[PDB]
Amino acid sequence: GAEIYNKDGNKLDLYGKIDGLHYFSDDKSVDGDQTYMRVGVKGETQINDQLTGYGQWEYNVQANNTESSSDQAWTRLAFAGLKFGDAGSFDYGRNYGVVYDVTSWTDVLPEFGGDDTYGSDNFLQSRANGVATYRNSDFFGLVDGLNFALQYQGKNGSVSGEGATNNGRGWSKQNGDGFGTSLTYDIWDGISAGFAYSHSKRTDEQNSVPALGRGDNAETYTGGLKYDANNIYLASQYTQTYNATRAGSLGFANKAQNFEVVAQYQFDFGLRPSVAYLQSKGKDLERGYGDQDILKYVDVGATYYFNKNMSTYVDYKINLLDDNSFTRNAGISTDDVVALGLVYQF
Amino acid sequence: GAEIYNKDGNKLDLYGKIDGLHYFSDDKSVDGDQTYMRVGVKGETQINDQLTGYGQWEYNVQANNTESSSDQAWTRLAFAGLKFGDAGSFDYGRNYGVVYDVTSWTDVLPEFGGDDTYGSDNFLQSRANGVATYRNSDFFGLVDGLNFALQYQGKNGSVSGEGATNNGRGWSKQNGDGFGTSLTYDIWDGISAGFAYSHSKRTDEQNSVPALGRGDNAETYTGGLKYDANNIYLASQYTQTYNATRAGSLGFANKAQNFEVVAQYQFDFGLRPSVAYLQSKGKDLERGYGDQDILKYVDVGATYYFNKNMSTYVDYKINLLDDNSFTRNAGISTDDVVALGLVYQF
Amino acid sequence: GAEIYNKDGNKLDLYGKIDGLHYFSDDKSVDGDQTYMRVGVKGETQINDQLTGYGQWEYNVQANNTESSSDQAWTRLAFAGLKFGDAGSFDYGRNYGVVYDVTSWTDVLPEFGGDDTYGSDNFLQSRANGVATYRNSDFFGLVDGLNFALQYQGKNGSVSGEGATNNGRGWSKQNGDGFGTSLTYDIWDGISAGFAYSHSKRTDEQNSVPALGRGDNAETYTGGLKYDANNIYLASQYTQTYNATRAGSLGFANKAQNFEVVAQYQFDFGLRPSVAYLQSKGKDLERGYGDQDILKYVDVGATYYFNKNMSTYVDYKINLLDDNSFTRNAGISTDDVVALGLVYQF
Ligand SMILES: CCCCCCCCOCCOCCOCCOCCO
Ligand SMILES: CCCCCCCCOCCOCCOCCOCCO
Ligand SMILES: CCCCCCCCOCCOCCOCCOCCO
Ligand SMILES: CCCCCCCCOCCOCCOCCOCCO
Ligand SMILES: [Li+]
Ligand SMILES: [Li+]
Ligand SMILES: [Li+]
Ligand SMILES: [Li+]
Ligand SMILES: [Li+]
Ligand SMILES: [Li+]
Repeated sequence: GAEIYNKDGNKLDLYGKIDGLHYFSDDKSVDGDQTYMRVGVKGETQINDQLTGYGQWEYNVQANNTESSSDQAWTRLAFAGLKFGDAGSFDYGRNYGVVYDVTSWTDVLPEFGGDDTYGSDNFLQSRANGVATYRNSDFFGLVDGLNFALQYQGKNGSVSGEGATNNGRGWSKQNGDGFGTSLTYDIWDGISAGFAYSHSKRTDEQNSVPALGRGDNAETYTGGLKYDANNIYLASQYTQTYNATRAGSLGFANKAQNFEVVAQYQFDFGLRPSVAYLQSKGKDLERGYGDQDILKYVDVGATYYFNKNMSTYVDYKINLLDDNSFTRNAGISTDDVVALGLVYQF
Repeated sequence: GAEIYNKDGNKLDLYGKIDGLHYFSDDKSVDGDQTYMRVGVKGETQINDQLTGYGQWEYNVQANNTESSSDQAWTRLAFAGLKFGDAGSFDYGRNYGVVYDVTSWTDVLPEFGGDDTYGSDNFLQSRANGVATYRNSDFFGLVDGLNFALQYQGKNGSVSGEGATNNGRGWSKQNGDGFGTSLTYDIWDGISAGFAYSHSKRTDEQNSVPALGRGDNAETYTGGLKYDANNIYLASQYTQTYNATRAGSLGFANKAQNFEVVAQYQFDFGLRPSVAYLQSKGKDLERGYGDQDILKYVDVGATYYFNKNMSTYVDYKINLLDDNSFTRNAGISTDDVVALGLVYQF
Repeated sequence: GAEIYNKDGNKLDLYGKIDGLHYFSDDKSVDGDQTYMRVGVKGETQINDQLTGYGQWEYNVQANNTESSSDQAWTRLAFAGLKFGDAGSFDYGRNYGVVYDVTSWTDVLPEFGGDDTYGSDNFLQSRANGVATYRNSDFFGLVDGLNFALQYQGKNGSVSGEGATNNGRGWSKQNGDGFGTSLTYDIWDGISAGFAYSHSKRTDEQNSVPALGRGDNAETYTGGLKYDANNIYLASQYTQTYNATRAGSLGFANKAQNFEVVAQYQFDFGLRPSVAYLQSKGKDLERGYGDQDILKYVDVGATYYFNKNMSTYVDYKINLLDDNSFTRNAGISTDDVVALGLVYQF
């Protein structure tokens, strides 16, 4: 970030990046120019000796389509909050679900990883609307690395009808009232463990419009491990979900088990190779689908950091999914992808 | 605002807010997450000892819907102008209609009020496209507190056809050529009186597409009073309109009588309780409607200012409208609403 | 540009403008309020004493329509690059096609000139998606004033089908693989000559959907001249195209000859009168059209610069086109336009 303002107890940072990015793939919905930029503002005000006020907004602006194209920009984050010394912080708005406090440990690939085809707004697993989040860092300032979070999310319902809210959306991004919690900590120097749990009510449209997934509650359980020392980064996460993992355009998996593992090495001159394996296995799917792989790929790439403001990267998604009636009907890509990027960050 | 640049006669103020907001209501089109942010710039250049140039842009970015939702950001203001000593200022672009010079005195509620009796792009009552505005403060420097404005707005017509302009829109936001004037007198520190007038040609689509309201011209007459001293804020405004006030989706009221009154108290410790009453009465409505209430509510709330950069509020709109064929057919909300907000300001 | 950050080798410049603009014309698709603003950022990081990293984003935000109107903002530019001593620079993203390195010399009118009705995304003639651009200044430092560029653009295909890419668009803005080069030389102080060439594959939809133009490839050849000294600015460019110039909504011209010439004078007190002639003539058009003028007008205007941050202008497009079957079927405006603008710049 770049501090652009600091007067009379208020500071503002401007941050973002411009990513000149191209994908090469046989999947025509992914192949081609993917250039985009992100811009954001982070503010913080000293209210009193212990109390601070803050705000953050992060905007994504696509630059890979024409000036006559639609829906090219969107808000990723927008929240306001208060932090009281070591007692913790509280913020509300569009923010990350606390499941990401642990699953973010494997979200370190040069380009790929993280969100799936539909994106965020997947209960408390990624960026979400209307989350109230309490966080406590370093256990009231006493235990370095021991962090916890408690989160609540209000219902974001249908566009119209009895299940509507003002900010309605399609079944794949709807949610009822929900809660989540996360706890991360260091076992040893450079070694961390983390746990996250979430439970949300599902909506009537989620239980009637798509063909797959039925249940009143969406739940996730995650465990994660991280090694970050001696220029080596190792991370793994395992998540078991119930009615919460999308099965592409078909609905939700009644049960799913997601596993991700990554190994990276940082050379002092800037080069950072990366190798990872990601899989999401769906269980008990309806319509005779039974058990199906939803995601399965090995990732190999590298980022070269010129400095903190400039980098270049390559990433190879080695797609291990077979083409079958599930991947075709769900619209899940089975093709490999190569990404090439040049990034200026502020 | 936050001044981020001030060099070689030019200065730029970056301003905005991030409002973590939630509405509680039985009306499902209102209920839920309402988080949004505003961001703008105010620029000013000293051309010479007597001449200053200026520009302002204000953007609204909703953050309560998904990253794949449409139409989540829009420009509220965008205008450039010149100010010449005591001779006044002139600006053109998207800016407030001069009726708001007086009705803004009651637009001070913690959350509600504002675009209720006179919504956006509603002739010269609120923000408007293509307004050319001449303003004069302290009557050419000769009468302290005496301000006046003269404004002209060119036609903003239909999307296609004989009534079109490049920037066409639907009947509810159209206008023909029009003008407005306002005069406000700050007679003494904290005591003010104001008058505003507007007259616009109506369009052919406004006299055909909506179910209600017919006439060649839209006219408004406003009177206002404001007391702001001794930690107390009192204000009232009365506006009588002809073919200018919207009757929801039904069209325009042939005549309307709009009234707003507010009383607030500012405690030194930061709390600002507020009580208000707002009403808009439609008269001589066609199709058997006769006289109907378009808007009617008591507002009770409070804002707590932590400092100049952070605040929190609660607002309770006690909706006095009843569900009837007019409110149903016009799409006017008759339910109560509670708003809870946490705002970071810059 | 306004430098809002300069610390540790990283520099950020915020730039843009707010243009309070109104057009007066008998053409209802152009007549009326045209207010808009531009905002951008130019960032540069010193990686080492010879290598620099950079990025630029330019955003256009229309402010002439309502807050409920769609598609009012878009990215004009977004690219990241590396610049290394005399070896040159390389950038990738949304950037100008290298034909603009020479045609930009006539794109200096108060308001008119530049892009036509469809706008940019016209092979390498204007702003384009997915362009990889190599530039070299002063021929590796060996020939002062001799610059060149080499550019590649990957396919930007259809929305769906065999010829699709992720960022698909309509035939008017598609392209296959393309290459461009430019070369400019300052013969003497203030006198330059330039040449540019582009060759792009045309897509199957371009060769099947539109009424006019058929060919495997789009090709352009440009020569230009500029005099910029003694407060005088004269420039001209001639471009010959094959299957590259849009014939309005009808398609592309099998052959076209474009010519633009401009003359301006800068008075020390701020006034800058301007006169220009612009023509685009389609040759070998199918369906009995034969030779037709696609664009033909004289431009007379003036800009008054109060200083570097504030200006006002009047521009008069004297449209020499006649209403015929070609202009009617192609949707080409044949009407005169007068533009009046008041601009604040940062
Ligand atoms: C705020 C204080 C509480 C902090 C959170 C406590 C721990 C949250 O529980 C997380 C549950 O994680 C279980 C991990 O299991 C991974 C796979 O589980 C298989 C399903 O049983
Ligand atoms: C079908 C509805 C009735 C149409 C009658 C048209 C008469 C137009 O009169 C315009 C002038 O009257 C203005 C009256 O304003 C009185 C209130 O002024 C408020 C200022 O504080
Ligand atoms: C002379 C100036 C007097 C100022 C009047 C102050 C008005 C007092 O307002 C009380 C504020 O209390 C806010 C209560 O909001 C409750 C919302 O709760 C929702 C209930 O469902
Ligand atoms: C010394 C003045 C040069 C700039 C004057 C521009 C106006 C004269 O242009 C005449 C028409 O030329 C059309 C453009 O053709 C350029 C051909 O390129 C040849 C480069 O030597
Ligand atoms: Li289930
Ligand atoms: Li595959
Ligand atoms: Li009427
Ligand atoms: Li009610
Ligand atoms: Li051709
Ligand atoms: Li014409």
